[PDB]
Formats: sequence, C-alpha cells, structure tokens
Amino acid sequence: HRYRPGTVALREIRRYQKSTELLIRKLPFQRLVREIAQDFKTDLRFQSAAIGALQEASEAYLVGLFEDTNLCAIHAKRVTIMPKDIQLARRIRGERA
Amino acid sequence: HRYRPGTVALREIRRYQKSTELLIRKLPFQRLVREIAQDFKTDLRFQSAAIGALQEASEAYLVGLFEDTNLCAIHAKRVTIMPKDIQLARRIRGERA
Amino acid sequence: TRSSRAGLQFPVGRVHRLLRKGNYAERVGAGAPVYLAAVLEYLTAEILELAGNAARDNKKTRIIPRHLQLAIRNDEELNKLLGKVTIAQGGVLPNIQAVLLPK
Amino acid sequence: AKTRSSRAGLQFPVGRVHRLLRKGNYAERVGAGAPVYLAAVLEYLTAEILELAGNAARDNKKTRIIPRHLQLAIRNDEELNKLLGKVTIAQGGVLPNIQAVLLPK
Amino acid sequence: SRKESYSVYVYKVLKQVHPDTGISSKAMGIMNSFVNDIFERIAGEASRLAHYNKRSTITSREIQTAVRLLLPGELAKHAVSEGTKAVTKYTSS
Amino acid sequence: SRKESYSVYVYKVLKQVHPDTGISSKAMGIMNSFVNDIFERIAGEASRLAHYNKRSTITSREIQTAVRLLLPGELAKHAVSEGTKAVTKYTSS
Amino acid sequence: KVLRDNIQGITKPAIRRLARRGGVKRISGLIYEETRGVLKVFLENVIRDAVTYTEHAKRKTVTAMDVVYALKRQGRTLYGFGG
Amino acid sequence: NIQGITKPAIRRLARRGGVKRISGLIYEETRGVLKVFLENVIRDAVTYTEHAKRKTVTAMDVVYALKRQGRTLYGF
DNA sequence: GGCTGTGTTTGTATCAAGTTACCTGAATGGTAGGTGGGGAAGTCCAAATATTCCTAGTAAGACAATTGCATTCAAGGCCTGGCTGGTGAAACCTGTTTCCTGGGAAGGTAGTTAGTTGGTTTTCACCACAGGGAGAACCTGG
DNA sequence: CCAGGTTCTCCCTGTGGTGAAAACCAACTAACTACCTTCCCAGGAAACAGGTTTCACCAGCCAGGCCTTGAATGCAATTGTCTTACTAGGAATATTTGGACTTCCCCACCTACCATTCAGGTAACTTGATACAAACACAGCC
Ligand SMILES: [Mn+2]
Repeated sequence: HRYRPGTVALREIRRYQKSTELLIRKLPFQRLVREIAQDFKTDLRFQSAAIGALQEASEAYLVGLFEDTNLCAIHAKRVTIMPKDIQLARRIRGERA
Repeated sequence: HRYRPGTVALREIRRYQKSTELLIRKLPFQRLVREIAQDFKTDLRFQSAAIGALQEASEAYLVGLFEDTNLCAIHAKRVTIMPKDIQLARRIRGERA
Repeated sequence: TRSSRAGLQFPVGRVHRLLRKGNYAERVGAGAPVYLAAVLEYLTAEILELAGNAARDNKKTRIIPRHLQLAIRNDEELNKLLGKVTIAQGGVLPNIQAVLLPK
Repeated sequence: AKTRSSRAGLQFPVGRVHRLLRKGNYAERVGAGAPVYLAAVLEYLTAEILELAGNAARDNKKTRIIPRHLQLAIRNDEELNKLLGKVTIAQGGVLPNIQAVLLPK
Repeated sequence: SRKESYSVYVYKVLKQVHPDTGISSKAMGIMNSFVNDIFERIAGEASRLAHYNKRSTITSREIQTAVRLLLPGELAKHAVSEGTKAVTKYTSS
Repeated sequence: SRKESYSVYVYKVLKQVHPDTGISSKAMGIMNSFVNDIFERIAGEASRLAHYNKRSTITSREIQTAVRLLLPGELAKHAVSEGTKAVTKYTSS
Repeated sequence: KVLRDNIQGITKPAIRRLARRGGVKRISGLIYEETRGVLKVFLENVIRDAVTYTEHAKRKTVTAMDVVYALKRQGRTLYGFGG
Repeated sequence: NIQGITKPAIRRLARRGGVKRISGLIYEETRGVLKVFLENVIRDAVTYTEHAKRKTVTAMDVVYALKRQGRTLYGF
C-alpha cells in the first residue's frame, strides 16, 4: 500500500532529531573545501580533523538557518519554505546587508 | 475638506527621517530611569549627560527594532503591524526574554 | 598545599601561574586565584550534576556529548550563558512546531 | 628630522602610540617599526573617512561638518558599513529610505 | 611533549557528585575546552576592570565583580556565596 | 588635569585633504572616540596573535596580519600598501 | 520619596513618532503597551550592569563612562561621549 | 564540485531542523549561502597559517577563526 | 483649476569657531647588553596518491492529493482634526553632598633558594554497550 | 473496527574503550628579604537635587468615516511517494614525499639610562557660518 504524504516525513523528523550522526557525505565536502581553498592560496595541505571541524560548523550553521526559516514560514500561514524566507532570515540576523 | 489616509504618514516619514532631534521628553524618561535605578540600589545620583546617553541608546534600539518589525510585517502581505511581528523579530534576533 | 588549605579541588598553583603567564596585570594578589578556582568548581559541579541526571534518564552510565547537549539546552540559565556555543556531535532538542502535526 | 613622524613622513604622533603600546600591557616588549605601521594605518583610515564626509557635507551646501553628515557618509558606503555595523553615532539619524510597497499609486 | 589539562580534577568532582557515572573521552575534551573558555573570559574581564580604575593589581574584588557581570542572576548569587566561603576558609587557616 | 586627544592631528589631516571645510566640536569628539576604538581593536588582536605562537614581541608582521584580518578587502589592501610605504620610508632614512 | 507609575510617561504620540522614523505606516492599537514592556527589559540589562561599575569604585554617582562601558559590553558601541 | 552537496542530503538537514515540506528552488539557493559561509572562514584561517610560515592548516586555526566569528566550537 | 508646502535669496546677530602669545613635560639621542630570534640538518611523523570492490545511497519517471493562490465580500478597527487643559521646559537661587587632591603609614607582594610531593606515562584486565534477532505491540491506512 | 508495518524491549555474544596500578620527574611550598603600591584622614569646591515661576507647546478625548483584514471558495500545480537501475564513496593498503619539529649555534636589537629641547595644552582676542525671520517663486495636488 501507500502512506499519506507527510506522515513518513514526521517519522523522519523524529528519526533525525533522535540521532546525532553526520549527514553530509565526506568526500564531496572535502573536495569542495579544497576547491575553495585553491583560490586564496595554492599548495595547501589539511589535517583531517580541521576538515571535520569545518563540517561540524557548516552543519550547525545550516540547522540554525533552517529553524529560523521555518519560523518565518509558519508566520505567513504556510508550511513550505521559500527562498524569500531564507533571505528574510539572513537579513534579520544581519548577515547580508 | 480633509486629508486622505496615506499622505500624512508619508510626510511624517520624510520629516522624521530628515531631522535628527530627540523624540522622547526628557523628564518622564528621567523619572523612569531614576525609578529603575532605585529598584536596584537606594540613593543613587546621576550626571545629566549619562541620562542623555541612555536616552540616545534606547532611541536607537527602538528605531532599529521597528525597522526589522516593518520588514517582517511587509513579508506577511500586510501593512499594519501586530505584536506577533515584534515577538518574531525578537526571537530571530536571538534576544529572547 | 593550598587546595587542601582552602578545602577545594582545583589546583591553585596552576591557576596562579596561568594568571601570571597570561599578562593580565602587573601583580596578582593572593586570594584572587582561590576565588576563581571556587567559581570554576561550582560551574563544573552544576553541569556534571545535570549531565548525570540526563544520563540516568536514558538507562546508561557513561557520558556522551548528547547528554551534555540535552543537559545544557534544558536549563535556562546555562542556555543563556552558552548561546554562542557549538558542541561537536551534539544534536538538538526534540522540538516540534504546533501546526505541523496532522489531524 | 627631529620627530619620528618627520622621519617617516606621516602626521600621527609615533611616540604617543609607542607609549600607549608599552603601557597598555599588550606584550612584554614592542618592536621598532610597529607603531610606525600602526600610525600609517590610522592615518589612511581617518583620511578615507573624512574625505567622503566632506563630500557629503558639501553636497548639502554647508561648510562645517556636523555628525549627521558622518552618519550619512558611513551608511551610504559599503565597506564602512561592514566595518561599523555595531556603532550608534550620537545625533545620528537614519538614511532616507522607504520600502517599495509602501508608496501609493 | 607534555600537554596540560584538567581531567583528573573533573574525575574528582564527578566522584564527589556521582558514584557510578562513567565518562567518555569526548566529553572530557569538551569540559576541558569549557573550563579554558570560562577562565579566559573571567581573566580578560578582570584585566579590563583593573585597567579602568588606573589600578595595577588584580584582587578578589575584581573577580567578584567580573563574576557578577558575566553570569546570570542565580548562578552569580550562588557563585559569590561559594567563593566567599572559600576565601574565608582559606583565610582562617 | 590635562586630558589627551587627537584633534590637532585631525586638523592637519583635514587641511591636507580639504582646504575650506570646517568641523564642529561634536564631530571632533566622535572622531576621537573612533580612533581610540580602532586602536584598541588592533592592539588587542595583535596581542592575541603574539600570544598564540608563544612569541613575546609585537613586530610589524603581527599588525599587518591583524589589519588583514579586521578590515574588509579593499581597505585591507590599501592599508597594507600604505603601511609598507611608511615602513620603507622610515627605514631608508 | 517613593516612585511608581512612570512607564506611562512614554505616551502614544512618542511611540508614534518613533515608528514614523522607522518607516512604518499603519500601527495597531495593541502595539503600545507591548512596546513599553520591551523598553523596560532593555533598561534592566543596562542599568544592572552600569551601577556595578559604580559599585566597584565605591561611589554614589553613576557617571557617563560607566554607561558607555556597559553598552560597549552589551555589544552596542556608542560614540560621542568619550571612550 | 559545488554539486557535491546532494539534493536528498539537504533534505536531511532540513528534517533535523523540523521542516515539514520543502520547495524546489531552495536547492539552488542553499549551495550559495553555504559557499559564502566558507568564504569568510577559510580566508581567515589561511591568514593564520601564513603567519606562522607553515604550509598545513591545523585544527586550532579553524577553531580560532570560528571564535573570531562568534560561532564558538568546543571539543577540539 | 484653488489650496498648500517646499524651496529660492535677503539680511541680521551671535554665538561658535579660528588665530595667536605663553608654560609645561613628553619626545629625542649616544651607549652597554643580553637576549630573543634566525639558520641548518636529521628524522620521524604524517598527508597524498594508486586500486578495487562492493555495497548502499542516488537519479530518474510516473501519479495523485494536498497545498498555494487569486477572488470576493463584510466589518471593523484604526486615521483625522478641533479644543481644552495639562505638564514639560527654561531660568535662577540654595543647600549640601560626594569627589579629588594631598600626606603618611603599612601590610602585601615580587624575588631567590631549597626540599619534596603530586602530576604525567605505559600496560593490563574486563565490563558497558554495540549488534542482532525475535517477540510483542502500538500505530496508521482501509 | 481489521490488516500489516514500523518501533520498543529482551536476551545472547563480543569487544575495545576504560578504570587501575607501578614507575618516572618536573612543579609546589616554606622561609627570608626589600620595597611599594595602597589604605586611611582632612579639606575645597564643583555639581546635583530642590524648589519656584511663567509660559508655551502638546497630549487626551471624542466623533466621523472608510480602507485593511479576514473567512470562504474554486482551481491549478507543485511536491511527496514508490520503484528500478547504477554509480561512486568507504575502507584497507601500499608507496612515497615533503614537512614540522626539534638541538644547536650565532647575530641583530630593544631596554635602561641620562642630558637636551621644542611643540603642544591653556587662555585671551578676534571674525564669520548660520539659525532665524520673512517675503516670494515653483511644484504639485486634488
Ligand atoms: Mn521603588
């Protein structure tokens, strides 16, 4: 059979709030970090724990951003986030001018 | 003859963005600050310039808060502001009382 | 021994050295580092108290950073002290907004 | 050249800055050209701000500079606003700015 | 070389407050960085308090005012009480 | 007593950049607090940079790295250029 | 002398003019009281800090530099009063 | 490259934040902001590593750069 | 088209810079000196690069059902202005309280040596929790 | 209410992370000494609260009214959900190579000190940018 849409989403919300593992795959993130790092200075090497620290910081930053985005979306009587919500949250925090 | 709703607000917006005097009367603000100062410690004296500095800072804080509240209210397809907007803006700022 | 003489646990001589070798003033008077060590002892005692309670409520006996995260983010005053703090392997509280849940 | 600013061709007092760096307990000791470099940095920043301040001042037909012009020159630029986004200028005011949907038709 | 930490003292405090609660290495590293963070905050604030009044000595009074500034209400009250008890216990000995 | 300020130097810089622009006292006080603020930021950051590498001397390199950290891009580039010119002009004399 | 009933010293046209400077057109009637509450919270987290400096140097008079240091600690730097 | 941030992966992050239903155009948005968040950190961290005249970014450089941002990280 | 506000010069008077003579104290200058910092070589630790493989996550394609969105209308809740009285504000005299300066005494605190005791390090047993698989049961669509 | 599907719990096996213990060694305390910021005491005076007056500008109140908000609704359409192929990351492992780190050794260089000096805070005299008042042109608004 089939589930109604939204039920297993709440199941997934409980599932991912319950556990505390990493969620972004490691090697694409590492290639992204090295690819950005090429432009500021060439010939750079990384301790792996530094790449882990960057992954932790990026994950926590995006999680807080999605929570505040969800609050903005619930304010306007909708249940689906939109890019103007992300822009609103980043404006009110004062990240982008 | 009577003005229409819409024009007088724009005139006041242009005036009070043009000029930079203060907007809160000095004596009730002074009574309020001296009241709250008495609430912590008895028998405290103020230089007048410190009271002026407090008035400048609190005016700046309230003006910035209303700007962010206006952005939040314009986001929700409305023109009137409501206290839900202030509460949401103070949550997104992070200063949650 | 200064820590026994004050009846404390944090090493007074180490904190006294670290106030010397940190360039904070000209001279450090005594009575300061014992006061500081007592403050740190009280804070660590508070956090380990709440962490042990949260660990016992999940049928475990060692402490993982999930326990520390749930211990900090439940108490109000430690949450206001540590709002700018990211803990590794931490996670969040189980939090559900109201209008999400169906009928 | 008697003074050290004359030896470097600057305007800020290098001896004063060196005195502050020694008696602000920022280190155990201070190198030679460090207050020179720092005085240069301060002079460039001060000139960069006062130039745009004077331009915004003469854009309203006034001769002196009052803090409203400093407010308008800081906020109308971009780099200074990224630098000074946590500062309230006394007697400041805001930019003349109205949102788009508020204007009637 | 030989790096300095606080883990043995954390063990002593833990066994004073709980008999049978273990602790992993990760939690120990977090608590070590936590202690270093709070000590850095309080030492910096005490330094600025000593510098503001043109004084050149850190005493217990500056740390008492710094702890009263940084920590919120109930924690500040209990911390001032604990530190006062510790100072009296050291001084009477 | 006798308080220390920077107003005469602000006059000199203003007359180098503009012949006929006056300035009130309030703007002078704002610029004085501004100079003290930036000097405090740079000195604190240079102190932490000297402390991080177990070094015990502030040189020009630490201030160059601090100015490269605090200021944004174009201002940092122009400031490093100005300071380098000033160091060379002082050293050759 | 006891002191009470001063939070209504901030009046409706004052908050009206403040919202007019921010660029707000239409205001509900329920903003006003609410705004007062926010202001009160703000003053606590200045004055509670400020007098502590005044309590540290053993004084009875809160100067201007103490307010400037309190605001500098809160994360809102103020210029134009020294410091 | 930048497409290594995978389309179902991002969903998981939004499911940790408690978001129930997501649009599509968030995806092309989300690769932007994250990229900007790296462009402030690494630019600082490299500036530490050139200061010590070394050629390898260690963990304490990332920790110091995050501390200057205000996003303080423990554990390391 | 009539009512209105913002802007364009004219002129004062005035209070707020600007200019100039003077008294201090912070800056400058040559010389020990020791000390912090640059260079040089090993070595050992530690990131980079090939390989394979196999598995678990990912890409894509259809399909409904649920949510976003434009419309429409009622009502209400907030803009507007006229007028009364009501309190802020400016000025001036008065007491008196706290701050700053100044001198003298002092207890506290760096500074050196000597003796020793607690703080690290390696290896060693073993128990709390991973894994799983099975049962049970609560949960959600039909 | 009924069928099935994911989730909670129980029990067995295994383990490697963790508490424990013996040996190593640099930090901690005690005792004595110089000396030095800091505590205490008294006064001059600047400033702060207090009060009063007279005015002058603005806050409250109440009625009119009309435009914003909000609930109900139909309709389009974008997104969750399920299934199938496929493809690239995780992990071990070996190779290798450049690089941080540490042991020693040599050289610039900042600090301290003291005699010399000039430029810079301070006060009195002088001019002038501008708020203010007031009349008139333009722009625009309904
Ligand atoms: Mn009271």
